[PDB]
Parts: sequence; structure tokens; C-alpha cells
Amino acid sequence: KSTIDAAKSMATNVMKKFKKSGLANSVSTLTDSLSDAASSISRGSSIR
Amino acid sequence: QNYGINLPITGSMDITSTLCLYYPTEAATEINDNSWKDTLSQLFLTKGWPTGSVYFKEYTNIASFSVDPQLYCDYNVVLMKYDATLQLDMSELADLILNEWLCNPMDITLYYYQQTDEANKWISMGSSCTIKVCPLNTQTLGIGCLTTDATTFEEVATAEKLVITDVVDGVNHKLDVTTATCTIRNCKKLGPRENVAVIQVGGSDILDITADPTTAPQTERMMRINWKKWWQVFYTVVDYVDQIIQVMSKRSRSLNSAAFYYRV
Amino acid sequence: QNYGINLPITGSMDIAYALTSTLCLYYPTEAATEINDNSWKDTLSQLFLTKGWPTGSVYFKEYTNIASFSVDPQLYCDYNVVLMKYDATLQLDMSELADLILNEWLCNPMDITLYYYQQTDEANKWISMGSSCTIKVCPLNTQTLGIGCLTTDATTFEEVATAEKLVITDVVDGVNHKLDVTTATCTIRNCKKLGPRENVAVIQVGGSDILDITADPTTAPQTERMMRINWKKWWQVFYTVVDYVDQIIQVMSKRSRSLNSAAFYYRV
Amino acid sequence: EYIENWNLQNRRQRTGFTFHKPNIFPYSASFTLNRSQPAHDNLMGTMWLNAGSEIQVAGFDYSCAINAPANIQQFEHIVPLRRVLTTATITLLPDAERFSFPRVINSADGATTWFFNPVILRPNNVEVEFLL
Repeated sequence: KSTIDAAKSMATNVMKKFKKSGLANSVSTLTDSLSDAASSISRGSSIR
Repeated sequence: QNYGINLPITGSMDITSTLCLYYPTEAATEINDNSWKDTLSQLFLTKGWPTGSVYFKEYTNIASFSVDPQLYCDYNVVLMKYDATLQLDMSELADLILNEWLCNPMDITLYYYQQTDEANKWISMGSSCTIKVCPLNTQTLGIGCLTTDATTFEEVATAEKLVITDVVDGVNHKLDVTTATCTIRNCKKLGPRENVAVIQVGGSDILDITADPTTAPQTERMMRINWKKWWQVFYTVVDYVDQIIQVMSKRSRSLNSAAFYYRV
Repeated sequence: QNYGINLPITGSMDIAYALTSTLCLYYPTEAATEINDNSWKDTLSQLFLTKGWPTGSVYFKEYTNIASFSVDPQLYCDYNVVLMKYDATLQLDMSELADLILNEWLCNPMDITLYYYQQTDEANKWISMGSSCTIKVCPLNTQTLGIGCLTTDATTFEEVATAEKLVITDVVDGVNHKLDVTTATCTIRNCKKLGPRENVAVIQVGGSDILDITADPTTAPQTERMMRINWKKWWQVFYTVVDYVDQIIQVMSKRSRSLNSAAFYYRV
Repeated sequence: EYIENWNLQNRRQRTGFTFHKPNIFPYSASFTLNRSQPAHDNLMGTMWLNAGSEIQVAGFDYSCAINAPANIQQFEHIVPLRRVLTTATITLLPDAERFSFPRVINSADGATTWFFNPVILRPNNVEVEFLL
């Protein structure tokens, strides 16, 4: 219900902050883990 | 939260920062650059440090660095340029910068004194401090010196910017100082400090952190290295910083846990 | 026979068990100048002969000044002992000489007039040997911009050694640098510290011990291959190091690179 | 019981011999290396003693796996039996009390010995696999 001009890329301005929140880096960490899982056989199962 | 008790902990067998550098002036004098601190800041960034929280402090001489010593910083690496002259001064300086000293003041014009435990010393700092002593019989009478005298005393130190004095204990002594020039605090050592690491440059690791003769307890904090140029030392410092960080721990007094347990 | 393929090896704790080893001794000058004889070598020879060691097996190569001995120390011999005459003013060079000739450095050469470089691990150093080395180094940030030094010329960098014959720099890992020396004077090689060398034993005759081999500040160990004795007449030093030369020999071991089984494992 | 198992191995029925603490493991106290220096300033290997009715294994490294990938060093050790067992109730204690004190041990070729001063950690991802 905020009807004012200069209503800029509220989505993207949101995105600028969202792309640094803990959930994001954690998701990247999760994908990184899943990647690590697919490479290491020449090193033994290092994940408990 | 629950301080002030000594409450046994259980366990099992299944389960920002500040890096802080002090340096002698002659070094930067040999360097002849000025933006250098900024350069080493960039390098500490590259090794993982936040930009704009690392501080370098500058002392003119180790004597000067001895008086009013104050370290307030998460991780202190203190360099010392050796000299075959001040071996006592450097030993007792590393000592004062290795321990936790429970200290109280003194007035040597109105009482006698003593040492009551082997972890007790009399520390003195000032501009030109030169202390004299006279141990006292059980009858409070002087020996080889008289409470009325000030010259038959037994001299123990001389114009040393700092001194760590110790005597045989369980026995009283009347002293001689200049209090509007020097302060002498009665202090008790308690534990080792984890916020300090003393890198000596030049020399052969000669330190002794106890007035105890029988042992020369060498530890993991009194490190040594050689030099031919200063940037050499600083590069060794910055690159090898991680193992040093692993040596020095967070200040066990600092954590909001030691409250009302002789917390700093 | 089966080489270079590291396969496990079965020993046992079940069976107890009931010459060609060549000492190769070096020595400095003022010692000799005080010895005042040209047969001392022969006396040492005959003594070693009586001790159980062949005649013609021991050789004496002499070094003149410590900085002179720093270049090209190819100490090729079955067992090597270096007696260094200590200095209270020349220390760092002794420490780095020990470091070099007691460890094994596998190094590749560089061309600093062209390439940037950067060290890799806490076991990677830059050895620099020759006549008169004057290193010039200039660190860089991530896109090749001078930091405390100007890359548009050469004379504004930060020197780390002057009037040195042999010096081994260690640089902050993970950053590129510009480099200059006079590449007609001395040479720098990028060495990886592969593993300790066991062919050599260095003993010092003079003041207090200073020796450390790790450029690590925290770890300043005292290995066994580093020994120290006092002196006021070099004769007794020689005589004595031959009196206990049995124990010295038992301390060291055969060079783990020339054993006919160290084939395809870095020098054989 | 024993005459009974006799008459059973006569009558072609599944035989059964119950036992308390059987001495089934043969005696062999030997060690194994994965990496060896002729002077032993860099090693990686295992020791194990299997005596009476128990086995004690212990894998050791001098580098504590610092150079190794991802700060992990694996260790394997297998034991086959010459006679299969049944309904075993095994006990498993993580340690090597037998390999916990500084030793001087004879090399494989038989001319010199080597040193051992270990310091104990607790093993992680311990997997015991009873395969048929």
C-alpha cells in the first residue's frame, strides 16, 4: 500500500542485501559439500 | 552467568580480533619509508585479517618501553632487540610481560614488610629509581644497618628504570626509595599470560621468568630469531603468523566468565 | 629390483641378530696457520689407521673464509664433518650455512628479468649463492600494483640483503613479487625443502651455540647433527674429534639418496 | 557334550561346540609400514598383536597427517580366521594399552632398531566389519 514514486528495483535492492546473508553462504557451503562428496575417493572417506 | 562459584565441569570423550605489534624506533629509521604500516596491513589482510584494526606502536628504548607498560589488544607480538648489556633488564621485562600480577601499593615510611609466599615479589618502576634495603632481626633491629641510617643499607639496584626485587622471606626489612620519583608495588604472580609473545632478535634465548635459580623454565612463548635487516624480521612475522596465533590464547581473564574471580 | 613403486615391507620382532665407510673432513685456515707443520695430515692419517680406518681413505679439503666457503658447497663424500671456526660478529651466515648443507633442497632456476613469482608453502625458500648478492624485491597486490615500491623503475624497492654471498630468503606466501639481482654476479634458485640430509655433521669451535635450521620462529630445535666444543689449541680439537669419531660416525647414517635402492626417488 | 557332538558329526547334523574365551587367533605379533625412512625421521604404519583370544591394533603416524589431504590418515587392518564362528558376542574397546609406552623395536632387515614414543588420540569413524 506504499504508493510513492522512486519505487526502485525493490526486488534487486532486496537482492543486494540477500546475497550476503548467512543462509546464502550456507547454501553454497552445502553445494560445496555435495561436490566434495563426488570427488574424494582417492583420499578415503574424510567425512564422519 | 554463574560466576563466583568453583563449580565442577563435566564432559566426555565422544564429542573480531586484534594483532598487535610493538617495534623500536631505530627500525623504522632504518626503513626510511612511511607508508610501510599500510603495506604490512595489506599483507595481514592477505593472510586473513580485517582491514583497519591492526595497530603498530613505537617505543624509543627498551628502558623507555619498560616504564608504564600497558598491553590492551587481542594478540601481542613484542619484538626486543638484544644487547649484551641489559640481560637482567630484558629478563625481568619479559617476566613482567609474562604473568598476572596481583598488586597492592606500599608506604615505606610507616611500616615494615615481608614476603609470605614464594610467589611474591616487590616490583618497582619510575624515572630514576634506586632502592636500598635493611633486613631486620626478630627484635625489629637492624643488622649491618640501622633504621636511623640510610647509608649503611644494602644496595640491590641502581637507577634501573625497572626492578624486580626479592629477598629471603619470613623476615622484615626497612627500605629506602624515592616515592615522588618511583613506585614500588607488592605483587604476587598467579599464572601465565596468553596475550603476549616475546620475539627476541639477536642473542641466545637467555630468559629466566623466575627468581628461582634451580630451574630455567623455558616455554612456548619466548621465541628467538636472527636478523640482518628489519623487513626480514617483519616478513618472518607476517608469514609465520598462524603458528604464533596458535601459541597465544585468548586472554583467560578477558572472557566474560572470570567475573568476580579476580577478573582483570 | 622392484623400484620406485612404494610397496609395504614386512619386518618382524621375532629374530635377533648377532671399512667402506669414508670420513671426509674439512677445516679452516687460522687453525692450520697455527699448527705450524705440513705433516699433521699424515699424523691424522696414521692415527685413523690405528683406529681401524684405511690409509688413503681420508681427504682434507680446506676452506679459507666462512663467506668464501658459502658458495657451491658440493660436499660429495661418504661421510662429511665440518668444523667451523665461530665468530661473535658473523652469526646469521653460520646459521644459514648449517641450514643449507644440513637439509636437502630440490630447486629450480628462475629468470627474474621476466617472470613474477610467489612462494608456495612453509617449506619453500629462495637460496641465493655467489660473489656479492644484493637482492631487490617488490611485493604486489592482486593486479600487479607496487606496494611500498615503484615498478616503473628499479631503484625504489625494498632490499633485504647487501654484501652477502649466500642468503636464503623466505617470503610471504601467496603474493607475487618483482625481483632483481645482477645475473652475472650470483644466482638465485627456488628450492623446496624436501627432507633432512644425513650425510653431514657440523660442529662449531668457538663461542656459544646459535644453530637453528628451521626458519620457523616457534620451532628452534637442537638436532643431533649439530655439535659444539670449546678450544684453546686446535690440536686438541682434532685429536679429540678423532677420539670420539666412533660415536660421531655411529650418529650419522648413509645418504638416503645414494643407496642403490633410492632409485627414481630424487638423485639415483 | 563332546560325545554328543561326536555322534552328531556321525549323524550328519549341524554340529555345535560352545566355548568360553577361545584361543582361535593364531599368535603373530608383527608390524606394517606404509612409508619408511632408513633412519626413521618420517614414517607411517601400523602395529598389532593378536594373542590368546584378543587382538590389539594401533595405527600410527609421525606427521599426524599434516601433509596428507584434508587432514585425515586412513588405516586398514584385516584378520581372517581359519575356522568360521557363530553367534559371537564380541567386546570392543578403543585403545592400544599394549602399544602405549615408548619402545625400541627391531627393523625388518635385522641390523638396527628404531624408536617409538607415541601419544594417544581417540580414533574417529572407527568401522568394524564382520564379513562372511
